[PDB]
Amino acid sequence: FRNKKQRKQQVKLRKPGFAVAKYVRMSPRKVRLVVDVIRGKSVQDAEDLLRFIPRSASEPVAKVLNSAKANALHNDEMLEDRLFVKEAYVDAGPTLKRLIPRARGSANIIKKRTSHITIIVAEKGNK
Amino acid sequence: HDLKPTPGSRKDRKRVGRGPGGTDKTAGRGHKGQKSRSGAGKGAFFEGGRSRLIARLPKRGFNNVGTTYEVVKLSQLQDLEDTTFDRDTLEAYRLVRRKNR
Amino acid sequence: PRAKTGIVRRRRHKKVLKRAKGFWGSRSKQYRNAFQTLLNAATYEYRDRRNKKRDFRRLWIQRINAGARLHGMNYSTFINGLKRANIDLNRKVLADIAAREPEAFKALVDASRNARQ
Amino acid sequence: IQTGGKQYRVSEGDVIRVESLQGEAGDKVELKALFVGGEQTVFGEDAGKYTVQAEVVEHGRGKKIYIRKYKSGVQYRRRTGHRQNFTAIKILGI
Amino acid sequence: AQINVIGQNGGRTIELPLPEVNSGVLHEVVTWQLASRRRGTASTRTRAQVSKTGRKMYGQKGTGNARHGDRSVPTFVGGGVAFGPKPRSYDYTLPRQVRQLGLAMAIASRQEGGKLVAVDGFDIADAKTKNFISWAKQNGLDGTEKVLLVTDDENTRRAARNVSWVSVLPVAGVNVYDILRHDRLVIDAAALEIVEE
RNA sequence: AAAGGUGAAAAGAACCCCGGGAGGGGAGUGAAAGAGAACCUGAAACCGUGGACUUACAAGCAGUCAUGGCACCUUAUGCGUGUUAUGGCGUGCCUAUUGAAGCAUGAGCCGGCGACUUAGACCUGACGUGCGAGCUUAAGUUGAAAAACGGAGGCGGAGC
RNA sequence: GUAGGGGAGCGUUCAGUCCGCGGAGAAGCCAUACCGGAAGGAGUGGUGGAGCCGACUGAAGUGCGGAUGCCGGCAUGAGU
Ligand SMILES: [Mg+2]
Ligand SMILES: [Mg+2]
Ligand SMILES: [Mg+2]
Repeated sequence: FRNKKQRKQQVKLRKPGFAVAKYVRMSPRKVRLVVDVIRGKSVQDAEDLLRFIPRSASEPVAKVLNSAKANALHNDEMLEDRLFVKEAYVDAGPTLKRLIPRARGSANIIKKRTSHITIIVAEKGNK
Repeated sequence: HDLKPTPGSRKDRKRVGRGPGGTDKTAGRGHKGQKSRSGAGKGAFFEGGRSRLIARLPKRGFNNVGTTYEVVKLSQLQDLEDTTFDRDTLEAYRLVRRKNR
Repeated sequence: PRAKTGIVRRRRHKKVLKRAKGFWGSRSKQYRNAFQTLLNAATYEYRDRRNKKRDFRRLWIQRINAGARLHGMNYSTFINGLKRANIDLNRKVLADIAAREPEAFKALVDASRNARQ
Repeated sequence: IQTGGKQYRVSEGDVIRVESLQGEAGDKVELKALFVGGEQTVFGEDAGKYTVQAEVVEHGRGKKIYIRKYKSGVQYRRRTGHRQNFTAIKILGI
Repeated sequence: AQINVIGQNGGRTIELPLPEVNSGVLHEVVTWQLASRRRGTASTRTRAQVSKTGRKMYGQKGTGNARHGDRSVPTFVGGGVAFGPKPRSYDYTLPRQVRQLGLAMAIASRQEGGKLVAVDGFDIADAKTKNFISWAKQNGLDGTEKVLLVTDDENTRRAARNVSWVSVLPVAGVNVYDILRHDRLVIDAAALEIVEE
């Protein structure tokens, strides 16, 4: 224990099987669709389903998924063939407001959103 | 060192009745001051006017302001005060500093 | 001197906001609405006490005679009877006696007929 | 009931309106109205015979309840705290 | 009737305000004093006018929701400060007899408690202050109480650059505040202290 | 127009992993990265992930009172906290009105800004203080980490 | 009990004074089944990383849901 301040130093705080693509120029709502088929499974499948799934959000999710893997494995010395998407999700980063002209003088703002795709891989096992 | 906010420059209270809190219009959840229409954010419906008896009432008299004398009552002299001397001075200190008139 | 509202308002708000719990949608997440819900809330709260009193005596009277009539009486009668016997004077717990202790309840039943005709 | 119990039972600690006799042990006696000391069903007056003896356990301040009133359009909103005092009394009587 | 401490010891002299010191009046006092020290400084473009902004906006009607004048008014961020503060004075002349009854009633205060006089302080010697502290000791001034020293004598005062203790004060140009401000009064100079009118 | 804030000090991240990059994970510096440069705190609306209790004969201002079920019990196992089922009861808020759930006005939601004040030796009254049949100063003067001086003048004092 | 009048108080900043508090940790934030007749207050824990409670008195740009209010952020319509 000690007290907060000593803890901060006795510990460093880490993130097992975790990666995160911050600021992917896509709509969270759009990416979620893909991140959703991949939630909770054989990180192999995830690799596989992405290769085929038609949505263009797939690349980024791909990249984050193979980065979270290249961590669980390296910085975490994990056993890859027991790895599975423990958790994944999409949060919205800033928003690229941009102005668009409209009929008869009026104007409009197109919201070009963006997303933080983060995915957490973890060794499975039954027991 | 026990505990004691001390008495003195801080223990110097007001007086009670000395000075009451102001008035911010909002007494209970339900303030929306002044009538309830026909009056606000302005100032002219005054309190005088010249038709409300003022006018209509007859007069021209005539103002003068001649001379105004300094009434020096009798008891001022008699009763007490041992002829402290009227003259045209002492009376002052005696009390009747009117000057001018 | 200037004098913001800072922290003074957030709090006033959290107070209400936190009163609303299982308040459905907006009503439990938006100040204005949540608050407003609590005015009608006043109406019910207050008037419901002066009122569950009304509701409860009803539950009591309902049972008191589904036992009363379980022998051949009925609240109306039954009650005036125990009445006929100043002796008897429960009325409060009477139902319960009629719900849990049948042995007893009968007693009071017949007791009234025996002070009735 | 409307103050000071009655009925049968076995002696439990129940809460009622304040009893005035403070302290504790304050041996309290309640007339009686009905009861079965031995399954003996006993009605009014014929029960007055028997009685109950309970001791004042403690004095309490109920659970704070807020009394709020409200009428619409006419403004009118009323907030006021409240909580009723009592007396704990361990039953034990005849 | 306070016994002098340096170079003599008369005392007795001086009628003191009845009944026994009255905050109310000492309050009526102190307050007034501060009001006077209260300077007038109101940084505020109260004026919807004193702020920078045009004067005609959009369209009274038909623009779809609005109805505005300039963009410089109580209700507009960056507008002007309605009923805001402007410079002023909050200085009034408290009747003289009270300013009198004032410290008078404040001296009492100090007499009834921890009063203290002194006729000259050959006990000083130069500025030093070191020795000024010295005297204090055997003078009862441990260093645990706020001391106010009224007295002319240029060179004497010159000894008081020490905190919490004392606070200097010229030609009996005393003041109900200070006195009531610090603990013990070192009335000193029997100057303003004995003989008036 | 809007626009502030790494750290005490750059010691501002060598080297390795996934990526074209962006980004991130380790390592290392640092008291701290539960300070990393889209760097003090970081509320609310608003989006989302996981968990708990629920929901696919139901008519609902959205709650409230009552009871049962389930879960949990750091101001808290003896009272409760959360959630929920069924029952009763129940016509948003404000404004403007003779009369509003009102098919009458206003308002998407939150945060912050946002409205009875200031001045005049002005008038009038309540309360309080000082003097009191008397009561006061204004301008200025000289001192000021202080306030005294200053009666020009004003108000009581006779009315018609 | 509506307009209105009268009474007692809660809170916010700033100022004077008293008692203090703080890097083994302030303010602010966040959670809570306690306290007070209300406005409101406290305890405990988490966050935070430097200033800060309580008390008496004084001054206030002092308390908000409404104004097709103002500025900013984010929603709905809709992945249309
Ligand atoms: Mg400005
Ligand atoms: Mg209309
Ligand atoms: Mg609004």
